[PDB]
Amino acid sequence: SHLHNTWETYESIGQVRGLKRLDNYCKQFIIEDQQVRLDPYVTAEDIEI
DNA sequence: GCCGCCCTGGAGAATCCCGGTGCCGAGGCCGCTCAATTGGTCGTAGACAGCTCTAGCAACCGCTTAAACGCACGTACGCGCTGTCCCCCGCGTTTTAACCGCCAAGGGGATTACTTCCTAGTCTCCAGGCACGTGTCAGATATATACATCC
Repeated sequence: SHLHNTWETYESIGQVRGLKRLDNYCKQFIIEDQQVRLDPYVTAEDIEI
């Protein structure tokens, strides 16, 4: 019900359904966020949008 | 004497069934309407008969000879088993475009009716192209006869 949202960890999850969604979120968000943070070819407009 | 708790009865509301009435799919009925029917006439397609000549057919012959058949051997290939690895399938997740519903105007094309004229059918006459047969002629082929030569 979006009120029982839990702050979890990979070892705290174990093996449940939807772990591929967690892997996809981790890969996309973390990899692309640190890519746009660490790239020197990033303007101020891109980082603020 | 006063106050709180457990047991049981009749009235108010929800649901199933039936009857009256309105709406969707299909069939009977009516009206147009054009194509099938009927009746008559005539030309000709085809049936029938007749004669001639050639191919086929049943059953036999005889001869030749090459193909078919039988047999032995051998070995190459079909097939079965095993390994392996790789690639396709199943599944979960994310994207994306098919699908449906919308403009906005305009052209293409299917009908209905009408006009016109060019071109193809039809008829008559004629002539030349096609089919068949034959005389003749030049190229190809085989041998007759004369000259140089080896033993």
